[PDB]
Amino acid sequence: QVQLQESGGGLVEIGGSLRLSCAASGTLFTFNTMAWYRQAPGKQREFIATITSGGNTNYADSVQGRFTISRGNAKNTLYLQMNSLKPEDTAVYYCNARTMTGPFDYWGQGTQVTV
Amino acid sequence: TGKAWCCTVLSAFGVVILSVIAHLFNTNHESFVGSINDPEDGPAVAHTVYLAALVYLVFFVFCGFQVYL
Amino acid sequence: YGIAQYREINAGLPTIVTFPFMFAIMFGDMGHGFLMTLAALSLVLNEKKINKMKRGEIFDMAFTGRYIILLMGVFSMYTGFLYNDIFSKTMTIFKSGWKWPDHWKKGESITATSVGTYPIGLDWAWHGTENALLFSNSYKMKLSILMGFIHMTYSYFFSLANHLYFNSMIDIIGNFIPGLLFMQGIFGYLSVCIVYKWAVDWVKDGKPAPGLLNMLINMFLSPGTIDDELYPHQAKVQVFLLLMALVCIPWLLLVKPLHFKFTEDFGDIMIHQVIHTIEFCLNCVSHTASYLRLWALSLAHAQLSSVLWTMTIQIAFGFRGFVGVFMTVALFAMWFALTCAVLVLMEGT
Amino acid sequence: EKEEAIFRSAEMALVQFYIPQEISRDSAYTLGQLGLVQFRDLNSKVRAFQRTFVNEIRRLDNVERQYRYFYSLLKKHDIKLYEGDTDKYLDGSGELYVPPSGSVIDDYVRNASYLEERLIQMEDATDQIEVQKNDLEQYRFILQSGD
Amino acid sequence: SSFYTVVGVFIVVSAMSVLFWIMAPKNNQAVWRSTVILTLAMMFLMWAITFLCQLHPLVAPRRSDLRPEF
Amino acid sequence: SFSHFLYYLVLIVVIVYGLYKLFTGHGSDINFGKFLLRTSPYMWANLGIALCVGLSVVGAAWGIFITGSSMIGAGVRAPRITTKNLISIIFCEVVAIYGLIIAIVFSSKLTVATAENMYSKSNLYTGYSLFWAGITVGASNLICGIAVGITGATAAISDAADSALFVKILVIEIFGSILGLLGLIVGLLMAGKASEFQ
Amino acid sequence: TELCPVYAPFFGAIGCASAIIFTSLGAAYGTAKSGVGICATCVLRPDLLFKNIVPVIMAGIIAIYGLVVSVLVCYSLGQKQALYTGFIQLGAGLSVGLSGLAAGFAIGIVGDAGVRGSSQQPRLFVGMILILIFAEVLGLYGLIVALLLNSRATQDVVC
Amino acid sequence: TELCPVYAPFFGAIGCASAIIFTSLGAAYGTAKSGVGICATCVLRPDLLFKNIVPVIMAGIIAIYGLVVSVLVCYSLGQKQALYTGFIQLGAGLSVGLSGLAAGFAIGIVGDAGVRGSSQQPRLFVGMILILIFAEVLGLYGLIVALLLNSRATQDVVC
Repeated sequence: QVQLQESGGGLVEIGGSLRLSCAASGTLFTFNTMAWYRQAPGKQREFIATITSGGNTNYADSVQGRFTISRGNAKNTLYLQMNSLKPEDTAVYYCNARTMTGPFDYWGQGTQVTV
Repeated sequence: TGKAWCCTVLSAFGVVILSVIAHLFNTNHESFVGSINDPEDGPAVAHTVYLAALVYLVFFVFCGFQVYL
Repeated sequence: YGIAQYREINAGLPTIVTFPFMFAIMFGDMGHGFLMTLAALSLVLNEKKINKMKRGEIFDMAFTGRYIILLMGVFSMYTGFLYNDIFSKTMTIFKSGWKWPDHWKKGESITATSVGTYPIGLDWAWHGTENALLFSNSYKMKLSILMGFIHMTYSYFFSLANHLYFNSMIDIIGNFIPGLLFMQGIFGYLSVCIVYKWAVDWVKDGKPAPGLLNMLINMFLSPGTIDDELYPHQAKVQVFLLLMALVCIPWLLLVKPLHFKFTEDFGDIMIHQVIHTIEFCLNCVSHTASYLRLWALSLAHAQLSSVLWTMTIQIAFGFRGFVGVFMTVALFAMWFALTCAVLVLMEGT
Repeated sequence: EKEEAIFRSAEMALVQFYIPQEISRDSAYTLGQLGLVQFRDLNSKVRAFQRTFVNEIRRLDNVERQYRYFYSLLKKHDIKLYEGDTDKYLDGSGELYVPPSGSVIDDYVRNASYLEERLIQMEDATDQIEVQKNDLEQYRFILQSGD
Repeated sequence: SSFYTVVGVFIVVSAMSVLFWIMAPKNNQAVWRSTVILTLAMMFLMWAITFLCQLHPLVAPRRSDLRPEF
Repeated sequence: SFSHFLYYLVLIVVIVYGLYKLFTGHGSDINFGKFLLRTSPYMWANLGIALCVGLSVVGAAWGIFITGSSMIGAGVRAPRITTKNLISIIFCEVVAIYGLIIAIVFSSKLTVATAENMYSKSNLYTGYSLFWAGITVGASNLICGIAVGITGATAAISDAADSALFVKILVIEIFGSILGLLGLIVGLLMAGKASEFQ
Repeated sequence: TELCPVYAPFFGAIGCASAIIFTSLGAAYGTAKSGVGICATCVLRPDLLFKNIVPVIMAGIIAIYGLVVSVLVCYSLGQKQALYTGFIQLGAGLSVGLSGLAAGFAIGIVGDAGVRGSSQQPRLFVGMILILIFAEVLGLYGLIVALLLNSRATQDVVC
Repeated sequence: TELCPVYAPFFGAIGCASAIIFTSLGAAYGTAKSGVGICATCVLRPDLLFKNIVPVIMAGIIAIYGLVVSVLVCYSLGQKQALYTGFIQLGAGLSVGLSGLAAGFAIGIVGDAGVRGSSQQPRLFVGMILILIFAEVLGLYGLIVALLLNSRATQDVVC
């Protein structure tokens, strides 16, 4: 069985920088796609960023140039780093890992951040 | 007579090998409880392995006498 | 194998150490090495008694070999220690030269960073490592070739010791010297390369690590061309060594027959020399290749050991209570029986 | 002083023996007791039955035939011969000892011939009785059969 | 540690051997002088090769199953 | 025999199917090129590596039992045979070493390609290259093992008659064993220029 | 289109199975040929029976090579896997199986002759053992290639 | 493409039937060859029939290996199942099935020859049993592979 865990969450000072870390275990292959999502109270989930196995990156316009997404040295490890934070960024954040075809689409439990 | 020797030496190796393995489990040695797939509890395993060593100790002294006489 | 010629070098002395050692380098494991050593000790200490009684057909063969079994036993311990393997488990004697990350999560993949070099044998950080085979096979195959080259080089020099003792100079000038240059010019060069490549920090110095198979093949099938540079002036040396190897062929083929021609029996000398020439040259590659067996036998021996433990001991730790005790006691007997019967008697043979 | 003949072969010497015929047999026993010299064949050209000691060889060869026959008679029964006394003449040490006298060898020849003559008649006379014993046993089995 | 380790060991083990060559016992001299000298030589080489192989490794160990407590 | 009947049945149905597709105007349906252009190159490469050692081992094993059975039979009244004639077994066994060696070299080529480049020019070339390179080494080694074996059995039978003959017959085994090298050399040449899967 | 189609496990399953099947057939033939040889010669020479079983245990060894590869391959099977992992472990199955098959046939044929000859030329036994072991490794060379390919089966695979 | 197509059970049914079919052919041949040997020799020596019957019993056991695998596979069949389960339990079917066939041929030949010879050399009987055990385990190896594959057929499967 596959599973994922976030880490690095918590409250932070206004304008402060922060990093979120994520990992996935229990599968032999490298995931084609891995991504981050967020959800503030009273709203649906919002897309933030995604990165391919080839290192291609894509971002939401709201965090363009503010957030950066990257993969770690070892297989199926992921990072997100935000250089400054504001109240409109406060939410719970999720990891997502996907396969190029089929139902194999995994989601993490999530972690909170607030100003 | 030869009938007793094999059971003697097999037991003799049993005593030392099982007890050494038991000690490493009781010590939580990395090569025995380090993996995600290794058993979850060192001393719990050590106890049962240690009892298995005692079983072979009984057979050793039993056969050691039968080959001595 | 045969009766030696009158007062030629006796093969017995080199055999005393190299036979059991070339066995040990394959049969490398402190566990199986110990069991074999103990067996021989029980046999040699009683030799006064065993020598006097009547013996069975197979047992007499064993008793005749008591010292050679003992000697190959103790060597098996030493090389087993360098392989850092006892009954398919590693020994954490010294501090490792690899350091793992400072944090990670349950089941997260990780990669180590180097801190130094282990003092004796393989570093135990490699155990259970999911890419271990790629290091072990790199290490053992190069060890196999180096041992083979040194063993052949050492043996070949006894040929010189015979030619000098019988005061036969034409054998020196006709056979030994051309053979030496041909043998060392190719496979001595290859040996120097692989031991040289270990001494260069390719990652720090920012140059790509060259491929040893490529340069060996291209040295013949595309001379004077290089994919990745191993050292300065490499192209000049490679073409020279190729030419040195080639000129030795007619040198080896002709000079001794011609010497006899200058003093139709000369026809037999001619036929013998060409047969010797063609055999020697193709045997040079064929024999050097055959030493890969040292690695193959070792890798097979290691895997059988690992699977046997995984199938017949690792099970026992999954149980508790008096059923667990009974399962443990039964499984050990199975493990020891298979270990002794197959992994010592059959693999050892 | 002796050389350590393990790195190369021991140095060998060729030596001729001239022995008077009177001392010949006695001397050759000593050289056998020495266990040290390897002889050449000086006359390989002459045919096997033309060599000079052929008659002597035949004489002992006939005795060995008879000893094989006696050993067969023992093995035919449960009887077992006396083991041992392997070391009575030599410990393998090469100490000099005196060989049997010619009259002793003659006695072995005479004795062996005498024993064959006796045992041949004795054995043949025996199995004639065994046949009759076997025949009557079979005959009786029929009469003991039921009506 | 660096390559100067193996040449350092080579010198001492070689020096140890040539001392034994002249000091060897006189009984069964050729057997002693052969087996001791050649066993040291062959025994040294495997250590040298195994140590030298680990000065500058091109690939690092990786694994996925390791308890963070280890 | 029944197997020949199957061959002719299969031949006939293939002909009929081809003629049928041709006349109805669908001759382009049976498109061998598109099959060859669309199957995964990992199949060709792994199938080549497997058959390379597989067929080489068959050759060596076949050579050994040809030689060994005759050598043992000849040895019954001439046990001196057994120790000198071993060389014929050696020439058979080395044929397996060449198969193993090529498997070492080719195995390095089996990297994993990204999906965007799976069926590109370079990856397809490597796939076909490794397949046929494996076959020639395997097939040549299979043939070589038989020829050396048959000669080895002949040598053992002859040696038992007169020791002087063995040295003269041994020459023929050398000529036979050269076919192993030539198979290896051509194998390395036709594979040497291929690149690992990108 | 996709690297991990639904049928990819088929090559793994048949690769895993064929490893033991072909090796088992080889070991069976090796046991059968030599077994009749032992029964044939021991009628007159029962004392050397236990010296002559060696071809049988050597044939038995080959089957174990098939088992360990099959076990090592089996642990790699999964529902979602690339064609890369599919074919590479098919290659492992074929190479060990086709190798063990050949080794079994050779051990049977030469062991049959060796057991008969050894009954009346006692020096001939060592000749038999030397030849048989050079037949045994022909199975081992298959095992090594299988291990090499299997070591690579899940390395760096994206799916 | 679907993970669970409608034809997936087909490979299950073939695997289930194949496990018992091939194993029965192996056991049948082992019984036949041994039976002829027993009947041929016990005419003159009837007192030892119940000792010589072992090869028939040994061949009979092989059929049991096929039965248990066939039953264990059978109870995993369903209308809706992943194609991966189909291939896995096809492999389980073939591996035991054709290993049983191989072991059956081995037991038949050495069983006949051993029984034929034992009737005039009493010391040979222990040799026959010793060889037959090596033939027997060739079936057991097939069973172990089949049970390993079968255990893997349904864990961590999505549909």
